Amino acid sequence: VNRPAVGAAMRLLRRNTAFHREDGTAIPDSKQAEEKLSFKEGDVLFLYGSKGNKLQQLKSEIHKRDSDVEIRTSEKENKKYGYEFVDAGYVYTKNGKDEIEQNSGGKRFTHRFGYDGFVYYSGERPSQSLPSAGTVKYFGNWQYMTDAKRHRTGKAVASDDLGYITFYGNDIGATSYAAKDADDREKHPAEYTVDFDKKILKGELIKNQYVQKKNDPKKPLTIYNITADLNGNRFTGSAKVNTEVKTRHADKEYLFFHTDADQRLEGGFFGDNGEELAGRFISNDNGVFGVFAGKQKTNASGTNPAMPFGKHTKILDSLKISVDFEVSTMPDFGHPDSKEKTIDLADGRKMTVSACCDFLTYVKLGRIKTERKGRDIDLFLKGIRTAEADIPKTGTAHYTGTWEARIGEPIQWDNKADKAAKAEFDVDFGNKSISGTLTEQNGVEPAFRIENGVIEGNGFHATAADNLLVTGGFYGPQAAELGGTIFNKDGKSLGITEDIENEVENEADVGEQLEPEVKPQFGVVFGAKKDN
Amino acid sequence: RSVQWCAVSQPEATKCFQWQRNMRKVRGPPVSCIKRDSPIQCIQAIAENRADAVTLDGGFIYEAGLAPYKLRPVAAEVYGTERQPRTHYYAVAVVKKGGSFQLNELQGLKSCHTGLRRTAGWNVPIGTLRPFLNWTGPPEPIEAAVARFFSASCVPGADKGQFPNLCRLCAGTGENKCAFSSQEPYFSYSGAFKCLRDGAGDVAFIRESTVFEDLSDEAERDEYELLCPDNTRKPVDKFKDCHLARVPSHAVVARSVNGKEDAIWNLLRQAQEKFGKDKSPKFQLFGSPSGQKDLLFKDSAIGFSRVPPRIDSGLYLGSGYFTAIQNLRKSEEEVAARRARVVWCAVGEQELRKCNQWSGLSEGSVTCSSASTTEDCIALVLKGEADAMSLDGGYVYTAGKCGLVPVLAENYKSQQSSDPDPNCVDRPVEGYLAVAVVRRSDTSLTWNSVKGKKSCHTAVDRTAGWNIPMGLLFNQTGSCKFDEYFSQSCAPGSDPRSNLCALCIGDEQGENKCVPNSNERYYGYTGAFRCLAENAGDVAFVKDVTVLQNTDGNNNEAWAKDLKLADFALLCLDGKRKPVTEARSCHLAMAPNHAVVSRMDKVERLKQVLLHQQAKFGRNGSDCPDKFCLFQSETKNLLFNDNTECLARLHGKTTYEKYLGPQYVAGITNLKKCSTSPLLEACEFLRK
Ligand SMILES: [Fe+3]
Repeated sequence: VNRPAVGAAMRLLRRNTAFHREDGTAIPDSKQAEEKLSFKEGDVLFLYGSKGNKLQQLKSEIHKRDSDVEIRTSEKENKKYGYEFVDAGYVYTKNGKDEIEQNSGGKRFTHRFGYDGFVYYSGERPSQSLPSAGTVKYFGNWQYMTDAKRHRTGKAVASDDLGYITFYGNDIGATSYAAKDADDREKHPAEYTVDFDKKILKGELIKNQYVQKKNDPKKPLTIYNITADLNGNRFTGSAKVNTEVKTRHADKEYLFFHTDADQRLEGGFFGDNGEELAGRFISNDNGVFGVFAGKQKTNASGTNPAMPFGKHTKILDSLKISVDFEVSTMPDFGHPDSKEKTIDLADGRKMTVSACCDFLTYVKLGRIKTERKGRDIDLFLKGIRTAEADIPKTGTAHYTGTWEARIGEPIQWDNKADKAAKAEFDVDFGNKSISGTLTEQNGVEPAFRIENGVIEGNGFHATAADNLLVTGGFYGPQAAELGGTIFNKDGKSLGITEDIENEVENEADVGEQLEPEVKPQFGVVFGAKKDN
Repeated sequence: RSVQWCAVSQPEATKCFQWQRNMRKVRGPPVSCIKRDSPIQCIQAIAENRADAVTLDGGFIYEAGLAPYKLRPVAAEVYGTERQPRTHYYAVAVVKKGGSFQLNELQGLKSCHTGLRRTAGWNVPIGTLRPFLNWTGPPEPIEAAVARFFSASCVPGADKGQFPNLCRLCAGTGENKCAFSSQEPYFSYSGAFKCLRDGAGDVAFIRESTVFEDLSDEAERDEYELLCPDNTRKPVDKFKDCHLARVPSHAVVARSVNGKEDAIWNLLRQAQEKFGKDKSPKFQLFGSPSGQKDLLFKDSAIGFSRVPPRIDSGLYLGSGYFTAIQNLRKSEEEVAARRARVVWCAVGEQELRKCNQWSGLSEGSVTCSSASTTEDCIALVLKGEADAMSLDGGYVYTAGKCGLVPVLAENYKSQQSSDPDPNCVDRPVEGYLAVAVVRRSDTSLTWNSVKGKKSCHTAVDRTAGWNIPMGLLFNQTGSCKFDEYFSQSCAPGSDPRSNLCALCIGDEQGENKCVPNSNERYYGYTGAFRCLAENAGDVAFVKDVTVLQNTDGNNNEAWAKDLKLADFALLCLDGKRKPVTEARSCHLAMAPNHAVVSRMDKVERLKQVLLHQQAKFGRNGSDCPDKFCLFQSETKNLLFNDNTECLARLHGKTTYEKYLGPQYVAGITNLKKCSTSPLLEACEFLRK
């Protein structure tokens, strides 16, 4: 239940409140059919695409139910937090004609109220890296959706008292947007203190209490504490209530939020700078599915080890050439991962892929293909940064590995175009002197002749008809694997933001990001592992 | 604009031309006729945006109304002398000289109807004699498959092919043997009256305004008579004891939207004053080139009243005649159910879903059908679609003066409770004691201190929220201008754009402002009493018990916790401010209850449902801690009110003028002399 992804959404929990038996009389002692409903785990409705497309998928599901109703969206609160990439919002509808199924003898056996909707969380560009030094503070909100029991106290008191508008909480899933005791302008905020010294994330999850006359300062009650353990882009961990609840409010809040979520809180930093935050969880009795999201204080003070891209230095990337040519970045799971696999791909139809030798699984690159605007040929570079603990910059490295060239529409070449998938590199750790051979026709001299790829600070230009340029990146154990792209393909190139004369950084439909150069026509992506 | 008209009698389409002709010789609007053979083509054309208006009788208005055309009348014609005008024509049954037959023995006799599905030829007569045809008709429609009853029969417009009888006596002499045309010698009241003057048959089924409209020799009356309902047959002109259906009158129609009540009513009023009864020889709009009658308009009729912007077909056609136009084309073991299903009408979603839960447990004996605001829940309980609801006194007025009755009334627990009373059914009602509560934090305010301040009351048009206070404030001021009174105010149910719905908040997202359903946070008793305590207005006018049930967290939610009853005190008429616990002394006034309004149809039946599925199944006495809970429950003041500790025994005050008390009717007649209401004026049209 912690296989993370780009966007989740739980659907409201409509409880079967039809007394009379299926074919009989009124399930014998006065009850309903389904007198409780906890959640399940075939319901996290993974999403994909643009945030608008995710929202529209939810919208279209509710529409598929019924088409006249109107959807009460979330926007009218979330502006209060000025989110930009990640949102933890809600959709619902209370214009629904309730489901009735009757028996021949007039009796009834199924009744589901019309209230239909989801709670959801959606993130963009998972954080391939994170701030490193010091601690950071995010602010942001959350949303939740509970189970749907029938007597949460044993007295059937009005479902207006304990929190929510009528019929929520007692005959459908108690939810959040339908909670109406808080500082009514701002119900559910929360704060996030992240410390990378221990690669940990603590957070407070707060439900504003109620002010009688709408003047006073708030009465924040923190409802859920968050202790999460980092793992690159993602983080696992535990959501659990504090004890103030269990002590004071054993009748109003200790009655939905009453079981921890052990190892069952997942989340991911979003924004390539680790500046926004998404997450979800489900309390271990499957009774409170809740999704949350926060955002930086906008006063971003940089980190000294610059891991998180977006005004710092990249660490790990997933680079994909777009449709039939140009290159782009596809948001990064942070995960490493294929020869003649003739099976389906997530792109829609049957991937017939050919990616060879797998004696190096840390960095990946090469060919993705898929047969039944269009999508003809696929070059990818999915490379994870080095674990900065294994082997420092004192030593010597001899890299052999994978290689793939492309040119565009004309007939292209493969890994064995060098007479062998070599992509050979020699470097000394203590000097950072990357050089080697990435053959174009045969050998080193009948290829692009640029060498001495020194690394200054973090930045680098490893290179292996004058004044050329090639870029790379670290993978595997600490400085133990290498690889990147030639920065000389066309006017534009492969790899980092395209060198297309630096006019506008994709501020239009032209793509004129970065510096100029001359126009050959040849591209290549390379990578390699260490040997000794 | 060019206003058209849709003829049906195109040979007699001369009371069409003459109109635009001798109106163009005056000035002329660009009128024209767009002729067809049958009226249904005209209903199509107007729905198809091809014509503006053609008058229809009863059955034809019904057929012209339902989907997918949705036609709406605008102008209800007037019948009678220019001194005493009415719009309720009658339908009667004329006979031979002696005849010796009564309406209950018409087996094989030779009839003369007036037109397929008309309320003096087909619908009223059939329905009158329907217990005699005995047709198990899911197949075999009425037309003759069971009008074998009569052997000989003439009914113009009938499908000649299908059945043999329905135009034998219709001497049409050719393909027009059966036609719905202007050349059927036995078509209108005059034709289906010559079908009795010629003695070819006996029973003519026609209006009451013909026996004197075509018998000029005032000696030939004493033989022709009127076939009465009451087992007998009385002389002609006593028809107010011998008529058969108080039908409505042919009422010019026009589209649902863009139907232009205004435009055609304008030109029609010009013509009503210019060419009306007893006027110039320039083609009066009531007359006939002799030989025919009612030529594609009406004749022997003075004028036509204007039908208000509220009336649409179901409302226009009455209730009796509408139930009768429907419950003939559905089987007798189906439309005897509808007379046992108490279709209840809620208001807005939340009590609709309370009502659905009810329907479920009901044993299929109480369904539900809802609406948006008590105005429209009335607009349903009228046209047949829901035979009950419950509403606060000022609404018993606005409804009873639309032609309904109060059935039972929410017998609130008056201050003298003192016990749980089991005979709560037959303890006659006591009204409620409406007060004006205020927060004694501010101590400056007195009785004279109500005008121009910030204040919010409980409802619009109800007795304790908008008509007992503002009535007395009008009686002192004289300026029945209602927004100038108070600077800012939250009265739920008014316009939302004024300076009178500025201090309301609405719903969660904050969109439903002042809407009179349960989605306007400051609506209803506890609603106004929220608006005050949250300190945005000063004086509240609400029922007393609410300031009693909103301390000690009696609403255990946010706003009603933390509050004390020693924090507010009442107003008076002098200026003092006493403590609330004894509002029996210094309140604002008395007022009448709410009550369950319904129709005269199904009122011995809503004493067999509500009387024993509330007294049982019903909050104190058989179940509901678990199943029904139809009162103060999981839900608060929905579909009833949460002091409804029983249901009543109204004890005679059916004629609301006997119920509301002669003083409050006086008050609200003084009030609604400055303020109209969307309903009341249309429904005062519907008693003319
Ligand atoms: Fe008529």
